[PDB]
Amino acid sequence: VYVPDEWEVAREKITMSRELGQGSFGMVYEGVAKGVVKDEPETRVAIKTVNEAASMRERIEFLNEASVMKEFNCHHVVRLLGVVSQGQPTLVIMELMTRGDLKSYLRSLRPPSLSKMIQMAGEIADGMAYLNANKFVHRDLAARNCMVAEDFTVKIGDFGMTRDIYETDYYRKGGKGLLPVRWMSPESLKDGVFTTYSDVWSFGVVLWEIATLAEQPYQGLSNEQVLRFVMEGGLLDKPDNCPDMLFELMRMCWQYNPKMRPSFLEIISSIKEEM
Ligand SMILES: CC1(C)C(=O)N(c2ccc(S(=O)(=O)C(F)(F)F)cc2)C(=O)N1Cc1ccnc2[nH]ccc12
Ligand code: NI
Ligand SMILES: [Zn+2]
Repeated sequence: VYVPDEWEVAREKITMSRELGQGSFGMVYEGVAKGVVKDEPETRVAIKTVNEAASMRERIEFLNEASVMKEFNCHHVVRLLGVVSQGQPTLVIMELMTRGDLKSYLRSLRPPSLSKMIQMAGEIADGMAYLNANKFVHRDLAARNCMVAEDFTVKIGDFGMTRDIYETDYYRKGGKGLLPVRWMSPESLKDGVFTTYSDVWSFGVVLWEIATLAEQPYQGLSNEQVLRFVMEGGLLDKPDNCPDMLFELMRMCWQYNPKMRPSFLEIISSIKEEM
């Protein structure tokens, strides 16, 4: 089961406003929470819900997925603030990222400086180095799962695979689970091997998204064509107008042998040696 703890928040302290989109287990909303941040009477929050229909099994899956976040203390990972495990619906509340997901934000820009692009890259790498140091492999790192604050700071999040807006980013390979095949490493595509090294592959696709303002990777290829192209050692082209430094960083992340890719710590160092 799930054992309630000091992260429990009384439900009456939480107010919902408009919806943010369909999560893995239910609708996600924007809202306000009383008594969750020190020196702060009201806090704007994201509220993740479980469908009333969902099984007690799936409720416990949702809670135990949020319990991973209790261990986190990184300002580049979206922060847990509370859990509502008592009564229906089951909620978890987090810090609200007012500008939404990075894919949406990049689409909205449709000429960033190397400076702004490398700053975002470094913010993402900060949160991914932290997660990978805490034995967390994200498996769906992509601009659509990065989140943008009021101040334009980027943080790692996860909105799951079920939002209608990003239906084209997922393939039900063999009719089974949805897979983000255009962001997946060769070894993830071939053998279902997901590692810190496959997160670094996906990071290189996020850099390509930054540099294209979130074009579709491998536009023109079907999902089956992407599988073959990437597993046979094919790569995304250098984006139009791409700075040398950003494309070089992408190429490092796309080494076919996962042991040849930089770690996120090495990415942060090489971004700090430009600054
Ligand atoms: C769906 C929801 C609320 C959520 O649950 N998460 C989430 C955050 C962190 C993790 S985590 O395990 O720490 C990580 F990052 F994967 F390592 C998991 C899920 C989100 O990002 N979300 C979107 C979201 C959050 C805040 N403000 C927003 N504004 C617009 C969407 C939005
Ligand atoms: Ni920072
Ligand atoms: Zn399940």
